[PDB]
Amino acid sequence: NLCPFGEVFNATRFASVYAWNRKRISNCVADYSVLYNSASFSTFKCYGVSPTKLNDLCFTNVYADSFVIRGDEVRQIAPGQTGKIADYNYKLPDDFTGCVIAWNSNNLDSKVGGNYNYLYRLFRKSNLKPFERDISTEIYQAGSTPCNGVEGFNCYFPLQSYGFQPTNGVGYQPYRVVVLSFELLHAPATVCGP
Amino acid sequence: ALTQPASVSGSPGQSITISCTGTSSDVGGYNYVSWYQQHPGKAPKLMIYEVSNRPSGVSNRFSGSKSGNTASLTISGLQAEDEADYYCSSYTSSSNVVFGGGTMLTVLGQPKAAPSVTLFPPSSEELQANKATLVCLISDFYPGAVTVAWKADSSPVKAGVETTTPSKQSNNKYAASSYLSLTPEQWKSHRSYSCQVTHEGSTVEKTVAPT
Amino acid sequence: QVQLVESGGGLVKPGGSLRLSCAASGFTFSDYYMTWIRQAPGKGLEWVSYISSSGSTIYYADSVKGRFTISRDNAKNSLYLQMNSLRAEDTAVYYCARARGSSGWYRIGTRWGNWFDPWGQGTLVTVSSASTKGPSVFPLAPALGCLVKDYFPEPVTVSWNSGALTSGVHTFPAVLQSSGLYSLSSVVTVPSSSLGTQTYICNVNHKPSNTKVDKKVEPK
Ligand SMILES: *[C@@H]1O[C@H](CO)[C@@H](O)[C@H](O)[C@H]1NC(C)=O
Repeated sequence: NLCPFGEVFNATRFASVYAWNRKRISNCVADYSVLYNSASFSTFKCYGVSPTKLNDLCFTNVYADSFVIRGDEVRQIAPGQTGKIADYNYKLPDDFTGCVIAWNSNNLDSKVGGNYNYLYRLFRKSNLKPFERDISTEIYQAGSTPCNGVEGFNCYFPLQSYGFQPTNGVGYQPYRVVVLSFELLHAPATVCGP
Repeated sequence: ALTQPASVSGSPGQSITISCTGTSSDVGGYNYVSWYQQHPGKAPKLMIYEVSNRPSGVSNRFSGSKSGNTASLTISGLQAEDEADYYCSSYTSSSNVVFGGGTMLTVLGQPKAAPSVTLFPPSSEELQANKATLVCLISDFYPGAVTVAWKADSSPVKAGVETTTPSKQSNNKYAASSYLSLTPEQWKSHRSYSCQVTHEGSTVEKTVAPT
Repeated sequence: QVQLVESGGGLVKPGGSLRLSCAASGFTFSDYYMTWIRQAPGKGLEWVSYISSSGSTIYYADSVKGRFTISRDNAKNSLYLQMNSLRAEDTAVYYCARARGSSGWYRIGTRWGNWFDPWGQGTLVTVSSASTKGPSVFPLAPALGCLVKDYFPEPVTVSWNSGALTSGVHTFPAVLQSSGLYSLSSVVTVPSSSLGTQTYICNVNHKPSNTKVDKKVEPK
């Protein structure tokens, strides 16, 4: 009945940002020392409450969102950010109460022929609302000329591949990001510390 | 389904282009046009992908371009080793891949070469099996067009001849072979047997004798 | 290190079924789209089908649809093509190839899985109502050779001293006789000094008949 963080952090394969994975965690005891007393992580910035004190707090649900981005774009995973990833793929709200954990995964997610299994959205008619997921592949209309499902000039496929290669610079290398969201809503606390 | 010229030819050192024409739904619809080169007896080798990307290691003489519904593979500074078959492929609106018919690229001005003929008589075991085969092997010759004549002693033979088409080798020259199938009686019944190969207005002769 | 070896080709009668396999080494098989491409003798490349990582995204060429089934075993690192209702126009070398980029986890990954590298060597598939023969192997003694005679169908593979001798070997293309049978010769040009003391073994394998012959060629 311990909370299955291993399934999220230790997954063989991660989601793409535009189709970011969300794991609901409920009805269990969460040992937060496993994640936070670790030397793995390259980025560990909480915004709501401090991770040390995590064990003394208690929540309705916790949401573990997971995805892969470039190192350069880990900065965009934070409240009030803007950019391709924050606006079109994964947006956190300004009242975010959680933790952003990121780590370098060049050894896992880069291949010499290019790793095209991780995509992102580069075009969208409006900015995402916080925690919106857009999985549409509708051709993006970039001009006044309409796209009736056909790609051409000013009509672009909305998704792009990272093509992660091992030779890339650290800023261009893949990073696995898990974002922990602690909501304490109108319902009882169903996840808590030891 | 994609249209390629069947053959093209250029002189060494010049620039040469191979066109690949598709439709709105493939080469004109996406930037996913690939080019492969294939040498005799080898598997295809990817030279260009995504219209213009060159994999690491491919010569910088190869580049890819697209315009409209026609993709192009261009080779700067032709070399004799570029003589091969070239294929274009692209991704389709139905998420298939289609290839073109292929293009045999010829490099002109290569030196002529005389054939190396090697004629063999029937083996002892094959004659103990009451059959006789004379084997004539022709190799390392260019251009790839030869005529083979068999002479029993000094008279022509037209029965029991099977000759191959000329096939291109790795060194751009050609090989071929001819076979004369005869009775043991006929083999032992004659003074000599002759395989003579005529290539570009000259003749080479090899002759074999019962022993 | 990366390696793609396909097997299961040979002789099949019109309307028969045959199953090709391709074994992979040296990369994480589970991450890529895998293809079959085929080439008729003297003809161009023809794309056949490709399959995604899970096996849930499959595309076929029109020529092949309704007759062929592509499938994959990730635990065994193998790709399969089940061919049915074969006709003579399916006679071809069947190449197994991997998408150079890994894009297998998505149905959308066909976009980034349409340029192929590495390829396998290919497997010859002959659809014919004629029956398999098997060759007679004779020595060509003095340049030394082997005459592999009257077999069907293609292909035959020749090597010298189990393929430890490469220097100076030219295996000639086969000849198609009016019989409809095949013959070929393989020659090795060797130094005349080594002509009597060295051992020269000619290995012939004709899989369609399960024929494996080793002939030693010595001077007369
Ligand atoms: C996931 O990875 C390691 C692998 O040994 C495991 O021991 C650990 O408890 C898990 N959780 C982490 C690393 O937070």
